[PDB]
Amino acid sequence: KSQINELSYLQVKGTGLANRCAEVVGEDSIKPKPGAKLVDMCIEPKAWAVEEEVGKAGKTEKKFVNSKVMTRQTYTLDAIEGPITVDGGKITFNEKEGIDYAATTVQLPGGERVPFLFTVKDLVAKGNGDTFKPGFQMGGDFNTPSYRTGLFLDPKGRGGTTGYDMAVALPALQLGEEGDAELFGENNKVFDITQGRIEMEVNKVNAEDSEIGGVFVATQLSDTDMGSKTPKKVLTKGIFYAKVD
Amino acid sequence: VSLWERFCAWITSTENRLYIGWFGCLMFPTLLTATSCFIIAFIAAPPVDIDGIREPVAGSLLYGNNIISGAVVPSSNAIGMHFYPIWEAASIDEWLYNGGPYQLIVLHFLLGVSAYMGREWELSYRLGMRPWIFVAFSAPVAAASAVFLVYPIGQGSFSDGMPLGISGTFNFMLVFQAEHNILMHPFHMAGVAGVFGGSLFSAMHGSLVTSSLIRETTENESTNYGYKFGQEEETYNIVAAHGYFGRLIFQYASFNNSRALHFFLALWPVVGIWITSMGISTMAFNLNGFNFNQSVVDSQGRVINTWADILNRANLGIEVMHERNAHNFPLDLA
Amino acid sequence: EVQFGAYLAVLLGTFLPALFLVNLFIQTEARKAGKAGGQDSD
Amino acid sequence: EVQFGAYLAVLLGTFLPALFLVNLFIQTEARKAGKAGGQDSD
Amino acid sequence: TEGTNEWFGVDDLRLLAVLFLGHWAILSLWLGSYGDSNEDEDFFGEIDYSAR
Amino acid sequence: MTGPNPNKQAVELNRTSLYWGLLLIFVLAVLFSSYFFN
Amino acid sequence: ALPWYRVHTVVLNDPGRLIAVHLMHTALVAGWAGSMALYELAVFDPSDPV
Amino acid sequence: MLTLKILVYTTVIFFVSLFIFGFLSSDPSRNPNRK
Amino acid sequence: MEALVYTFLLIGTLMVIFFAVFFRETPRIL
Ligand code: CLA
Ligand code: CLA
Ligand code: CLA
Ligand code: CLA
Ligand code: CLA
Ligand SMILES: CC(C)=CCC/C(C)=C/CC/C(C)=C/CC/C(C)=C/CC/C(C)=C/CC/C(C)=C/CC/C(C)=C/CC/C(C)=C/CC/C(C)=C/CC1=CC(=O)C(C)=C(C)C1=O
Ligand SMILES: CCCCCCCCCCCCCCCC(=O)OC[C@H](CO[C@@H]1O[C@H](CS(=O)(=O)O)[C@@H](O)[C@H](O)[C@H]1O)OC(=O)CCCCCCCCCCCCCCC
Ligand SMILES: CCCCCCCCCCCCCCCC(=O)OC[C@H](COP(=O)(O)OC[C@@H](O)CO)OC(=O)CCCCCCCCCCCCCCC
Ligand code: OEX
Ligand SMILES: [Fe+2]
Repeated sequence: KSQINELSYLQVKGTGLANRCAEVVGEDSIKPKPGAKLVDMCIEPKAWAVEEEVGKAGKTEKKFVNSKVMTRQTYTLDAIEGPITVDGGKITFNEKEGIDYAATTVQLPGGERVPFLFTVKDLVAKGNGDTFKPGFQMGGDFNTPSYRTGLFLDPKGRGGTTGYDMAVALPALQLGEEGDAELFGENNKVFDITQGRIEMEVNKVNAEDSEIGGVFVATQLSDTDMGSKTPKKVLTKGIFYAKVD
Repeated sequence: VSLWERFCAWITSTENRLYIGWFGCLMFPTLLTATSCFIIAFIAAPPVDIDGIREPVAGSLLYGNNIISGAVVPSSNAIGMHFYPIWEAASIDEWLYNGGPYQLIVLHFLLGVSAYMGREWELSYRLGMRPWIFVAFSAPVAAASAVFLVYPIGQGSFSDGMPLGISGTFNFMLVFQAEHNILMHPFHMAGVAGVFGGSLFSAMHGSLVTSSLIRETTENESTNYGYKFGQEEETYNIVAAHGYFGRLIFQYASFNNSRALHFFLALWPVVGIWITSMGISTMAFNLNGFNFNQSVVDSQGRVINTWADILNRANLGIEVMHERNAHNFPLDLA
Repeated sequence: EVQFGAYLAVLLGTFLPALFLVNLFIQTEARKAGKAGGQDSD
Repeated sequence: EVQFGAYLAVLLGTFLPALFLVNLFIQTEARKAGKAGGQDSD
Repeated sequence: TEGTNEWFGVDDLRLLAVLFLGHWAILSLWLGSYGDSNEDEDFFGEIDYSAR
Repeated sequence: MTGPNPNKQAVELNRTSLYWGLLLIFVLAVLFSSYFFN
Repeated sequence: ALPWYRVHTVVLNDPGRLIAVHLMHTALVAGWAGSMALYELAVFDPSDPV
Repeated sequence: MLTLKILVYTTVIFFVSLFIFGFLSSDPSRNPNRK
Repeated sequence: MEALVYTFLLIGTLMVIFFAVFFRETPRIL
């Protein structure tokens, strides 16, 4: 807000305030200009859910169980820039820069730890109408990069762009015509790009201050450690905030 | 007569089985909480992000370890030096992920060991003893506070603190070699001389007493039964063991005084471990050991290798491999 | 394929109760040598 | 995958020598109760 | 909120009443014997063996 | 502590009853091993 | 002079040690049920309760 | 988590106060020399 | 199955530490 901007740095630190997106006040309309460029879009999710096999009364249909985040306060995106292009039918947004990934890890019932990169990279938003309204609702696809860049070294010392490529303390595996092809999947490290679909919804606007904010819902796919396991569908919900300029 | 005087009379009574004392008022609650959390965290504790890079390192027995590899993992690099109790963690699952129980065990350990040390003073006061057994115990208290407290302070994180385990100890010693060169530092040199000398004068004093024992048994029963407990006769000819060592090296190198002899056994190790534990302390603040790399040159100016250059190439191997993902910039400032 | 917990069942089912019955015999002969007072009592 | 002969190594490496040292203590106390002549010698 | 600069880690008002009733509950035990004694009785020792 | 118990007794096992109890355990070990190994 | 099958009859005329024995059977029964249930939680898998 | 936290400050300043008021309890006079 | 042996060795070691402290053969003068 501007109320957050009143504070100094020593009053914010250690209080968990910089993690939290602003609260926009009031509702009206604002029109995106021709050269309109979005300035301070922050996204913070308030709840997480991982698609699992749930234990109902007699059936095992797939449902979302929620989860507790374990990385502490590092989940919020910030400073996301981008120009707001005006197509004729629908106003669009394409993000350009800003902190658009925040790696985090949630824990399921059972003790399973599921990390996932929460990101909005290469987002193509499209929403009904032209002007931002309390009934406005935009969304679109984003590309999730892999959770580890290819020069990550696993405990044996094997990466996609560096490291070894065989079980380094098992030297008798590469004997014979077959070699170590039985454990081939854990040697080949594949950088993976998946898709994610976010759906935002503006409901409170200032036009005298040119800042909007509302509730979103985002679904994406968790990580796999370069093909080590099957990734799992992760749903999340929260609130965002943006400065329309 | 009062309730407090009848409680001070019990808590300072030497007639208890174990003397409790006023330091036991904060020795026993501290060390039983460091114990009861250690047994649970060593047996059943989920993996811990130590490098702060969200790569959790398993350290307990239920997650596929043994006595050697299993270890209570230090806290995260993300926390660092911050105090991280259970109530400042928003769940226990968030506490155990980020290296929770390393701070609960260590801080209740260093309070309980510094209270076990003062408890050794207190009973020496109530028994009529001269007081200074607790000064000899200052030497492992100096060394325990050097690797769990002082070295995480000067390096700015408990993640550089020592892992509570056996294989975690040798992860600590080797990474400390590459980053600080402890073997060339003269305070590890002054305590290797403290424990090689300490184990020398232990087995040198323990042999000369056992050599000069007086006949009090038969050849059928044990040698040890010639000492009745609480007797007032001396159980070995000390003139005999003085004349032996007075000929084994020469005459003037032998302590005829048994009090000055039994003082030198307490001097040499304890001074050697005071000095050593202030080697880790001065190397906690990156005042490393000696560095004689590229020190010998010819007249042309080409570097002639020494043994320190071979030792350097062993340090360069550990330096480029410790925390192989945690670094992003060319110099390990931490 | 046999059950690998059966080696622990049999070889402790032998040794632990059979080493028990040896102990009751050794202390029996020690009490008899204890009272007898000659060359072995001590 | 662990070696299934290690259970027999450890659990007999515990029990067989530790049950041995118990026996030398029980016959020690039986000889002391054997000589003493009261209520337990027999 | 960890890195707040608050006295003795007293975050809430309720934790004070814990501290005051801890020191005082043993202080009142201590005053049952060593309190209400003569505050004007001296010694020229290094150590006093006055009373209980 | 309190005083010494007047109910202290001694345990006996002669050489005869040793061989019964040894043979009892080994024959039960021969019999039941084949079923435990399955 | 007791046989091996009468060793625990020294507790007949001793009520004070009749309790200490009956507490030791209790400390083994209760220690079983704790250590059995710890063993079962390392083995249980709540993946599909159906 | 603010209920556990209350329980710790009880237990700390219980035993710390036994320590503080232990040595104020004429503690040098508790020796085997006299009294 | 493997870690069950390690736990039994550890708490079994702490038993004989308990018996050595409290059930020790108390030394006596005369
Ligand atoms: C009595 C011994 C004892 C001691 C010293 C400690 C000490 C500690 N415990 Mg522990 N604990 C104990 C017993 C003890 N514990 C027991 C019995 C249990 C089981 C219930 C626990 C369970 C426990 C848990 C579960 C946790 C701790 C934690 C802690 C740490 C912080 C707790 C805190 O806020 O302290 C409160 C301390 C104060 C308010 C300060 C009191 C000091 C007084 C005021 C003296 C100062 C004098 C003053 C300066 C004079 C001024 C004069 C003026 C004129 C200037 C600390 C190292 C936490 C931890 O280590 O996390 C990392 C944690 O999570 N403890
Ligand atoms: C490292 C621990 C330690 C130990 C074992 C001792 C041991 C001793 N001190 Mg001592 N002392 C210490 C540190 C220590 N000191 C420090 C750091 C200070 C300065 C604050 C003092 C100030 C001091 C005085 C003024 C007196 C003693 C006395 C004594 C003797 C009797 C015990 C007593 O009543 O003191 C009580 C114990 C203390 C004062 C220190 C408690 C240390 C705790 C147990 C561990 C360390 C915690 C830390 C220092 C406290 C931080 C609190 C904060 C986090 C809130 C005994 C030889 C007395 C004596 O016999 O003098 C002739 C005496 O009158 N000490
Ligand atoms: C010939 C080889 C050799 C020798 C003899 C030594 C000798 C030593 N090294 Mg060294 N070192 C060597 C090679 C060697 N080094 C090499 C090659 C490297 C490079 C890898 C190092 C790297 C190195 C490091 C990094 C460190 C040492 C340290 C030490 C000292 C260890 C003493 C110690 O910590 O006890 C002191 C005792 C303790 C720490 C224990 C305290 C225990 C407390 C008091 C109680 C615990 C109670 C327990 C929990 C329960 C009790 C039982 C219970 C049942 C009641 C000693 C001087 C350490 C040092 O400098 O001192 C700190 C150290 O940190 N060395
Ligand atoms: C071949 C045998 C041998 C000898 C002679 C030494 C000798 C030494 N080692 Mg070494 N060492 C050895 C084998 C040996 N080591 C082995 C096999 C290892 C393991 C692989 C090590 C590992 C090791 C480490 C890791 C370190 C040493 C260190 C030392 C030095 C001090 C050790 C000390 O004081 O011990 C205690 C023993 C005594 C105090 C007894 C006295 C010993 C002195 C040297 C004899 C005095 C006689 C005198 C010179 C003659 C004049 C007297 C005359 C008038 C009668 C010393 C130079 C330390 C060092 O670097 O110091 C510079 C050190 O850090 N050594
Ligand atoms: C409530 C249960 C109970 C209790 C308290 C007793 C109590 C007693 N019985 Mg009795 N008994 C019981 C049930 C019980 N019995 C049952 C069910 C039977 C039928 C099998 C018998 C048959 C029986 C006989 C035939 C005799 C006694 C005798 C005795 C006395 C001494 C025991 C002794 O020296 O054994 C000492 C035993 C040993 C040193 C080792 C026995 C080893 C066993 C066989 C295998 C190991 C046990 C195993 C670990 C237990 C697993 C738990 C399982 C019960 C669930 C004592 C008064 C004796 C008596 O009359 O006193 C004069 C006697 O001669 N009992
Ligand atoms: C003529 C020709 C042909 C020409 C050639 C010339 C020629 C002949 C040359 C040859 C000469 C030649 C080299 C001879 C010299 C001989 C010589 C010395 C050779 C050896 C070489 C050598 C390197 C020797 C030096 C090493 C040496 C022996 C060092 C001694 C170390 C030393 C002083 C240690 C003391 C440590 C110490 C204080 C121990 C006491 C503490 C201790 C706990 C002891 C226990 C103890 C002590 C007691 O006291 C008593 C009472 C009791 C109870 C007791 O527990
Ligand atoms: C180029 C510079 C040159 C050097 C400059 C000097 C720098 C400072 C030197 C410091 C000297 C300190 C003197 C202390 C004397 C003293 O300790 O007396 C203590 C007693 C007194 O002697 C006992 O004394 C008694 C007589 S009386 O007390 O002295 O009157 C007598 O009864 C008894 O038999 C006798 O043994 O001595 C002994 O018990 C033997 C121990 C001697 C310890 C001194 C060696 C130095 C320490 C070892 C090295 C460090 C150990 C760790 C190494 C890793
Ligand atoms: C969890 C802990 C596990 C605990 C297990 C430890 C206890 C295990 C061992 C105890 C039982 C010991 C039995 C001792 C045996 C014993 O000592 O016998 C002697 C005993 C009584 O003998 P007396 O009364 O003469 O004893 C005099 C005393 O001085 C000594 O007992 O006899 C019996 O109790 C009944 C006879 C059983 C004898 C066995 C008869 C069957 C013969 C064997 C059959 C096999 C061959 C078959 C061929 C087909
Ligand atoms: O955390 Mn544990 O090791 Ca001490 O150096 Mn820097 O930080 Mn990390 O790297 Mn290298
Ligand atoms: Fe000695």
